[PDB]
Amino acid sequence: MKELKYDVLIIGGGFAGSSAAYQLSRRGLKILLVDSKPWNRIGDKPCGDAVSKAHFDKLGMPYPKGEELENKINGIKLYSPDMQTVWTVNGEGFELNAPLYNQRVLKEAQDRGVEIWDLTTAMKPIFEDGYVKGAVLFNRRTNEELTVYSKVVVEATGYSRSFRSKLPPELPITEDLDDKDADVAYREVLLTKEDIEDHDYLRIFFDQETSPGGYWWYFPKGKNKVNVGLGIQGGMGYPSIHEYYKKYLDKYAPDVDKSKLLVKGGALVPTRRPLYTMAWNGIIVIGDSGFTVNPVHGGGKGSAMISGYCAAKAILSAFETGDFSASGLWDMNICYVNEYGAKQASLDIFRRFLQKLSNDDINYGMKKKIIKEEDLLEASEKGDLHLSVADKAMRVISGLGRPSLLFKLKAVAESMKKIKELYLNYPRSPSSLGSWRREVDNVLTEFNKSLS
Ligand SMILES: Cc1cc2c(cc1C)N(C[C@H](O)[C@H](O)[C@H](O)COP(=O)(O)OP(=O)(O)OC[C@H]1O[C@@H](n3cnc4c(N)ncnc43)[C@H](O)[C@@H]1O)c1[nH]c(=O)[nH]c(=O)c1N2
Repeated sequence: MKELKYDVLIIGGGFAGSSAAYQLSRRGLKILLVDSKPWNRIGDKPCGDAVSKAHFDKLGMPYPKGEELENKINGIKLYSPDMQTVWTVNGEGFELNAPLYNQRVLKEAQDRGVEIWDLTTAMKPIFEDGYVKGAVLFNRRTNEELTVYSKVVVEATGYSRSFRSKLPPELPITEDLDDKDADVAYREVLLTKEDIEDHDYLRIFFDQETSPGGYWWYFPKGKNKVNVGLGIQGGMGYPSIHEYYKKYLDKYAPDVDKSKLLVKGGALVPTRRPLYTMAWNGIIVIGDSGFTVNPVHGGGKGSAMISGYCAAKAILSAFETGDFSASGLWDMNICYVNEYGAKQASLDIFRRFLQKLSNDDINYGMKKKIIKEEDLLEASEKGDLHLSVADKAMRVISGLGRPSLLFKLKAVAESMKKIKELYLNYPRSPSSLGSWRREVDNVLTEFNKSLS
């Protein structure tokens, strides 16, 4: 067959893949990006389309303008199980036309020198001499089966992880996803009969009965258009998520017009720490495939762009030394952990706590205000549950007369602090990965026992 040689091969054109191609362009590298979907359908994976504005500023990513921005978000309303307590969290964000913005990032990168092939599926990985040296692509637009050699393969195939799962199991980069370390989510976009009250505010509904292990959401894309859905923890035995959706839709969205359904669908969402290593010999993994999603609120489009940013930095550093080994691309792990990875690991522990709280615990926790707004987003933006804040919350929990998991809040905050420092002390060399990984597991396996 035909053989082509590129510097970098990016597999997947979503938020992770496109951001990687954007940050890498115009810097002396021959780059190729592929995606199984047609160009007009790239990035149409079922999503809440809600991304913080801060992610666009930090990474130097272009703001979503025009049709790419459906609605401006100024805050989030958090609802208690009994609907009696409603917390208000402020912060600027964007309700996106995800495919429209994702395609502009691609098009701009294409104008900067990056070659893009749509309707192209990475089938077989090229693994020779213990290194990832490219992939066998199938462009069904031209019905060609091309063999593309590359120094570094960027894996951004989404949650499906279709490429890196075909690599040898001896590679640490082939770490799989445990069923309980992920959530299944489903969403629909409908038009509303009445105008949406506070359409600049996202609504998030907490309920372990209507959405066990996750939550319901109500994301206005306009004055009369809303993204409504839910998410539940997988590997627990729960019935189909569509049953939960169909049963409790009217409770969280009675104003929707069910005859004006625009889109519908769902997908798997990783809710854990990132891959222990997101880079190995001739390969970097980013996005859902590298488990980049915030374990608490399930937002992984912002962190995907972060992983792509760190992928670009690591690759440029690799070519700067002529080293495409794991030790050469190791800045990918260092960059991402400091940027978002260390936060994930901490929230990974906090997630396991929140998923095991009853509705009575959540109702009590919100009404009695165990934590204020000043400390809440301080936890979901930095991953830090300060020991001073945990003490102030425990003094409130001490006024509870019934047995509850809430009484272990201080122990949780200490475990989060421990695993936080453990991730900030990420192994400098791949030779220390094995030892560090087993230490992390010991923290997690111990914490899982402490919740019983
Ligand atoms: C229902 C629901 C709701 C939400 C969310 C998820 C879900 C399922 N998320 C998470 C968010 O959708 C997700 O984490 C990001 O899109 C991750 O970006 P990726 O590009 O890695 O994924 P994505 O899945 O978009 O990337 C995969 C891409 O690669 C392509 N591909 C796959 N295999 C391939 C192969 N072998 N060869 C070539 N191409 C291949 C696919 O076709 C696709 O285009 C979210 N996030 C957030 O921050 N805010 C939110 O509000 C939500 N809400």
